[PDB]
Amino acid sequence: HMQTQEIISVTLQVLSLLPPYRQSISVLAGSTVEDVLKKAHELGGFTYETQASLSGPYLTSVMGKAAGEREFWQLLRDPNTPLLQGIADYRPKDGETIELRLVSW
Repeated sequence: HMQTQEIISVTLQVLSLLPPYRQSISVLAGSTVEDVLKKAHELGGFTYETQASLSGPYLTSVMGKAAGEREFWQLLRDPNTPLLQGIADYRPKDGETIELRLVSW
């Protein structure tokens, strides 16, 4: 009995930093954003940190830049669409661009 999975490509981008980060990342369909970040780190040149919360992990640092007071790393889908899901819940689609943006409130 055969079994199959699709390999998709997700573009990960961070424009809140100089220099900006932008890379195409290959993962299996069904991977979460957190799986994309893990693969980006394995490829080299991407780092991040997460912390636990009652609703799952969330980003506290991206490419060495920690969110400060009244700031957080926001997850968006290109062009400018906030995703109201955590990194461990959102499952990107083939060809999607995922952006991490440091925002203050």
